[PDB]
Amino acid sequence: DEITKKYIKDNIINVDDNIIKKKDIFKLKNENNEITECAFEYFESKKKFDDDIESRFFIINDNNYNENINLIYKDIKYCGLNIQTTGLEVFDENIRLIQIAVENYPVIIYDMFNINKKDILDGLRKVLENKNIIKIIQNGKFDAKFLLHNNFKIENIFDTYIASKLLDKNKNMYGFKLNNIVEKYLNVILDKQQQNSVWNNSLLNNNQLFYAARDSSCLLKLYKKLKEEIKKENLHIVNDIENKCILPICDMELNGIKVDLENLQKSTNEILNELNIEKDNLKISLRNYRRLYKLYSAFYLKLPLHINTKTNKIHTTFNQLKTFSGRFSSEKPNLQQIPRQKNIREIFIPNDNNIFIIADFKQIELKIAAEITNDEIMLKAYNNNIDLHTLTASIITKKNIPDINKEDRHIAKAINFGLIYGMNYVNLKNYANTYYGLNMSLDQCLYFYNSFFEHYKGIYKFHNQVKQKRALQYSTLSNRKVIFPYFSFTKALNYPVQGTCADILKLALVDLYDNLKDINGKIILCVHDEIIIEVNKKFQEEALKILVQSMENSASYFLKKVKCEVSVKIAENWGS
Ligand SMILES: [Cl-]
Ligand SMILES: [Cl-]
Ligand SMILES: [Cl-]
Ligand code: NA
Repeated sequence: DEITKKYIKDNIINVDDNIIKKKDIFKLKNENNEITECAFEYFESKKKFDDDIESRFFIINDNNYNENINLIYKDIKYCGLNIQTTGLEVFDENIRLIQIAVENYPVIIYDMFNINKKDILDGLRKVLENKNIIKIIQNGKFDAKFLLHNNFKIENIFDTYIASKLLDKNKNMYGFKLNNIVEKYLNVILDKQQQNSVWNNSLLNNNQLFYAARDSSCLLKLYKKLKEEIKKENLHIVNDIENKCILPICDMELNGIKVDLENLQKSTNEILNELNIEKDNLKISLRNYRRLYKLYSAFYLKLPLHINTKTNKIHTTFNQLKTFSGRFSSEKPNLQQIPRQKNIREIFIPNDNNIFIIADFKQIELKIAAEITNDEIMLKAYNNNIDLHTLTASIITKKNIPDINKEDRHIAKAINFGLIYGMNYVNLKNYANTYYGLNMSLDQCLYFYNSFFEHYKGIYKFHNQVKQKRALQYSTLSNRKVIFPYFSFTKALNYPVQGTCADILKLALVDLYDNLKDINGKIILCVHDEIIIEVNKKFQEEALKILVQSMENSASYFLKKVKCEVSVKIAENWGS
């Protein structure tokens, strides 16, 4: 009517007589401080908002497209970026809106359901691609994923969700949605009710648009506050790595990993025949039937649920900041819960004309411990390329390296992993006999304990410092920080080691993502201390080097007294 359909030409529904269209003249500045003016039609709320968040907006469609709007983008350095989608899955859903909030201007809202001329998005694509303009985003992985899948290029991101998560230091598992973050840092309550509104129509009501404008311009004010808190916490280095790691993570999720259905259904029939063999031949046997039962039901039966029927690809979900240590986690499916047996990981293959390159660190955790504790014997041994287990064997047995046998090294393995991570000699005994099948005595493990820390004086001093301080706040070599709810000696030792691994892998993915562009390399997976890339077979030897140096250079960034070792192989399946 005169009210509801008043702005139907702009594809807007006036739901409550609370929207006016206005036309004013806006000043436009460039790099040379020159001011040129333009007249723009924008929308505003009749009832003013009880805050200072920019709530006006331009809407861009085919009927009103004013090219001069792109002049707002001239010589800017940051902008709030948000999108509205019709759902959560980038493959099944569409981008309904794109919002860009430039400081001191009403938000520019691209009505994507009512745009069909490519010229309208030109100035948009430039802002996104411009590596010298910061795009402030909330949930950058989610938004970047949609933009990438819709053939939008983007670079330079500051994720307010990553900053808030890092500042929380794993003290809370909830409170990181836009609504929470804005209420905390700005004391403004956004109309979160609009998330459940209908975005699939070619028309939107005024309330949906005021929300799409305010949920994008608020990013400008969150960036200033969060940027300052990051700096005060000395979290810039980690926050920067995490922000740059968004794109490699999107790359992994968008590429997925191809599944060989032949071996899948085959192995399903095989383990199934072994299970039926158990039932028939029975009704050793228990452990066998149970193993095959979990293998079949918990894996062979669940996995097909995630296979893209049209591409035989799995598109897992990588969580950037949901583990205690900062390591990646995955879900739907959880890649680290997939069995390690070569019988099962052989099912994952590269695309045609491509091949996998798989790389691992050998002993990154133990080398990190040596650097953190600054233990002279360990650092010198690593630098002379002496094996750490052989080393400890020579200390325990007092033998020289030529007289050290395999049983000596096996015992030393248990001592190293047990004592480096904070066990006492009693726990060492149980740990050794349980996981290594050694049957050592308390008097022996007591000798191991005293001998270990008598020679590894750096570790002994570091461990004693941790016990005495009983501190709750710990940091990694990237200065990623955590605060414990209560003091645990073994967790205090483990966090800087595991958290530094996270830093190294995440920085390796960032360098790798840049180094692979020349050969259109694809980042596939990151689990534990390994990364998998997929490349055309002709760039095989070139990608082998890129992956190794991306991981070596990352470790070199954090470790100054010890050199990492990368084991790398070229494979046609994940089971190799
Ligand atoms: Cl600090
Ligand atoms: Cl930063
Ligand atoms: Cl290593
Ligand atoms: Na967002």
